Amino acid sequence: AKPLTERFFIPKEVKVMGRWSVEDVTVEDPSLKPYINLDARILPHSHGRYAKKPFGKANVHIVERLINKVMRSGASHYKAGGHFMRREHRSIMSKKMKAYEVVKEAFMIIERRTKQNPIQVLVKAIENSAPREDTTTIAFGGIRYHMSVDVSPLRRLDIALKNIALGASIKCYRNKTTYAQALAEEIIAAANKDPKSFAYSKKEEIERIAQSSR
Amino acid sequence: NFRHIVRVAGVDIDGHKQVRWALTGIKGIGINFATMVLRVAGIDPFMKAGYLTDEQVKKIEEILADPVAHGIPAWAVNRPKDYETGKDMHLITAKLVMAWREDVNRLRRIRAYRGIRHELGLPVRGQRTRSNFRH
Amino acid sequence: RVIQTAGKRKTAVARATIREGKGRVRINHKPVEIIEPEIARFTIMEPLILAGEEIVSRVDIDVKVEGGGFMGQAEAARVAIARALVEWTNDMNLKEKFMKYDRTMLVGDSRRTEPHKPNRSTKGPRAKRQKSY
Amino acid sequence: ATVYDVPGDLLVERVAKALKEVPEIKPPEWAPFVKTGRHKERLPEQEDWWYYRVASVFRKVYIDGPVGIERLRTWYGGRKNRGHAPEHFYKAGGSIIRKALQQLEAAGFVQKVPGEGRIVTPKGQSFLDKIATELKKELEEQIPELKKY
Amino acid sequence: QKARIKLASTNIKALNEVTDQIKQIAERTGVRMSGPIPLPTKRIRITTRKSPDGEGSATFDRFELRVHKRLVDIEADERAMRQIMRIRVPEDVTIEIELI
Amino acid sequence: EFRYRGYTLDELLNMSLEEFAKLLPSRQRRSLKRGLSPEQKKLLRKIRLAKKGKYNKPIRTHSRDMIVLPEMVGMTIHVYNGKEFVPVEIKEEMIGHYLGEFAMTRKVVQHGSPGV
Amino acid sequence: KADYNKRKPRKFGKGARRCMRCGQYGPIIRIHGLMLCRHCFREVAPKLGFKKYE
RNA sequence: CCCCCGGGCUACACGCGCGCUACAAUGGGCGGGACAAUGGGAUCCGACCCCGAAAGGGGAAGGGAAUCCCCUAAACCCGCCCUCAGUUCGGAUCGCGGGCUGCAACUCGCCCGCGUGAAGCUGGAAUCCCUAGUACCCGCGUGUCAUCAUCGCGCGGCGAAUACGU
Ligand SMILES: [Zn+2]
Repeated sequence: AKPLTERFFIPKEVKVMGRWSVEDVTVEDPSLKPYINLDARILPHSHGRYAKKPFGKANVHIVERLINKVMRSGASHYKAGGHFMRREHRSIMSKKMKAYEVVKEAFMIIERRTKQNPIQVLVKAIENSAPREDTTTIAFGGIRYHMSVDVSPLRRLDIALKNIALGASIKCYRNKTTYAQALAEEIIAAANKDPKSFAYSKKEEIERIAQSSR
Repeated sequence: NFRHIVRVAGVDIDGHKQVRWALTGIKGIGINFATMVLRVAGIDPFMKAGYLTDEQVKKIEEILADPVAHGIPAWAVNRPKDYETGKDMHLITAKLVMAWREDVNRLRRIRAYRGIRHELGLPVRGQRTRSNFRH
Repeated sequence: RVIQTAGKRKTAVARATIREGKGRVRINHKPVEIIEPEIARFTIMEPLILAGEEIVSRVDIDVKVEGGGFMGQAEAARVAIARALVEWTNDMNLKEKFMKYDRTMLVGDSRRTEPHKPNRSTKGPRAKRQKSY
Repeated sequence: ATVYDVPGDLLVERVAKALKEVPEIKPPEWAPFVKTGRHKERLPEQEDWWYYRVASVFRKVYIDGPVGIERLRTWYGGRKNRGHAPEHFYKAGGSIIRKALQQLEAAGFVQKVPGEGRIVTPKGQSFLDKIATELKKELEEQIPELKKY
Repeated sequence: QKARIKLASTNIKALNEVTDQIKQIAERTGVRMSGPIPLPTKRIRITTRKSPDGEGSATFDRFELRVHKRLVDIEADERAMRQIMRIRVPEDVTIEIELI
Repeated sequence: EFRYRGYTLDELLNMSLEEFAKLLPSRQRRSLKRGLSPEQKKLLRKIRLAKKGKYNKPIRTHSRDMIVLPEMVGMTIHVYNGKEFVPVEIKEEMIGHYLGEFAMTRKVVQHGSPGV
Repeated sequence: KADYNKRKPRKFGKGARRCMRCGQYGPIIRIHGLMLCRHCFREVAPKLGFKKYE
């Protein structure tokens, strides 16, 4: 029962989806600015371009990246939340419209509850959910170790976005809760730094394990 | 005006649900036949069950007793062309099982392929049983 | 006067006709303000919102599109409309703004489908049945 | 002011609401218990689906006419669930379409061409155009961008 | 009254041969001719398996027979018919004539 | 008592084939409409000559695609199964069934022990 | 008396199509009036004018 | 040796490979609104009209195919019912009836309607395919064909994430 003023929407200014602005959005993390693109656009849709060039993903809008991360099926070959999540025909794969709608409704709910800019909230969530330290196997002399290595911002972004989307999928699996409400809850919790956020929990866990085996 | 448990012929149906779906608790009535019967009777198939009058229940029972006389084409009934009478009919909970049983029993009696397969408990129609149909 | 222009996408071909008028835009006889879904409506209307009312309120565009799915049709119409507006205005500021926003408005897309190959020909060129003995 | 200037769903709604005065258009005997094609499983839930179907056929004859009854079957067909077998496409039934078109002709809204389907008359053209005019007069307040059309 | 001539062949050189012959035939005299008009090329494709047995990975040969098609209209004058019908057609080309 | 669609055997015996097909379940009806072959015609001749007088010998046939009619009720027909001629005493409840439904071609399997 | 050695005039089935060259029965390409087997066609195709052209 | 007539390769306590359908809301149903490409077509494709609830039946234009036909594809959008439940999830299995091809449908064929409503609540050890219009998802053509596609070979629709290494 969507009203017509929202079914047939026509933007006037150049904003994200015609509703939300960016010129007031700030980024404090000095390591993530050059990779969080906030250029004014209406349609956050790039038709596969920028993927062949190594560093081309920095020219993609952050909202489009969130949409593409959300356009998933779940955890297929690994376990998340304690279960496999294989839908395989009930999945929104190769369907960007449904992801568009999910993100739209999520941003609406965020605006309603917080009464702030949902893009600002997403930026805060990313910054608070991005990890700084990881592990890896390094060999010297002929034996195997487990060392502590730093992380690049272009990878921190991927980690954060993936974790947010996975938390949403978990919270939506087999429950009266919807994918949009789950995404909104996850983003708000990650922005407010609450332990009930999958992304923040994973960040803390990774950093702890690295500080341990460093 | 709400009956949490309504007593239609032989069966007790739920009230919180719509009539077209409550009537499916009976054996022999699907959603389609139920919609047919409710439309012939003049009852809203989306109404909550339990908001049913004795008059309504009686009309439903009569239609079930013989639907073809109240409309209900001869091609929308479970047993068109009865073996020993013709007389297109629609059987419900009690007589449906007897009809199945007597069909299978006459097959077994005349000793036909389908009856032998029924006895042995094996697929009857056309299937291959090497790789599947394993208990 | 009148101008005609074309645009192409994967298996979709659009042709647009522009002249002077009030600001009516029609794709396959129907207005653009009620095109569905939203994600194609915006695709088609981005160039007009870029140019502005002070240019679109003096022209009438009609587009005829054929082939290749609704998103592809929308993109082809977008390309054709941008090219027609640029050729009608003969202004360089608009062309520069378009090239900055997205160079594929005026330039086209050169991507087609790869032929399929014989292991699982139905699925694709690089896809094949598994081996899990 | 024409059909092409408003959405199809709202128009079909407003035309089904209006086709009820016309007495030549009424559901047949086998309508209350029947499916719309093999590709379906359950009957229509609405008790006034006949008028919606008739209005849709009317608008389709307007748009694409001349058109006979085998392409409307394709338009009204769809995708069937075949159990454990994969899904396929199947066309719909023709009796609904024949009855609808005959009722419309009796009312004087369409006529048949000798060899190419059926077309609308001026009497029917006026019907659609006036209903669309009313609907657009109602809409162009919610979306003022429709006034210039 | 006009005459239409359809040419089909696997070899393009023979097609060009006959078409330029009739083009000179029609230019020597002053007569209106349209074309030659190229029609879509038609391909007979046949995919089949190589091995005469069932063992080994499967491999496929894809054979194709191509047919090119040209159309011509000649305006059907007496002199044109006379000096057209007298052209030896190379056996690798089929030609069919008829008046509208 | 026996009644096929509300008809007794005395009544069935005096109806025409065009009337009995109306009762059969559409596959035997299609068969009878399309017609009978010379093999089935010869078998019918045998049956009719046997039910009264001349033929006093066993009736053997390879015809398994023949439908049981009312004028055959009361006889015994030997049907080929691939190896031998199985006897079949035709009763009333058989009406409308193929003759091969009562002569199996395989044996009930009694399994053993899986090997190596 | 001499007719128990002749086949029947089949109109449909795999026994209604022999190969003009070898005599096989089952696999017949049968496209555009080709009554040849998949084994002989692959050997006589160039003589008929087919090429690869891929 | 080779030609007919009937059976079998379709038999089933079990072990395995490659797949289809599912375990639901990133959905099921009802009614409306859209949008392709490759290929094929003589007793072959068949528009158009009339019968029938459906499967289907009776006439019949045009087409030897840039002219006519197969052919208004599905996923997708809108509104209404359902709201976390062996369920309006899921379809196995079985009864009655109606049909088409074929000389012949029991063994042993495909389709339609009304009923019936089995396991299945995301899956151990282990293992597989994929770097761009590619993979996942969606449906059409053709080969085999009298009738029969969960197959092979191809066609398009929507459309990513990561690495530019060892
Ligand atoms: Zn050969």
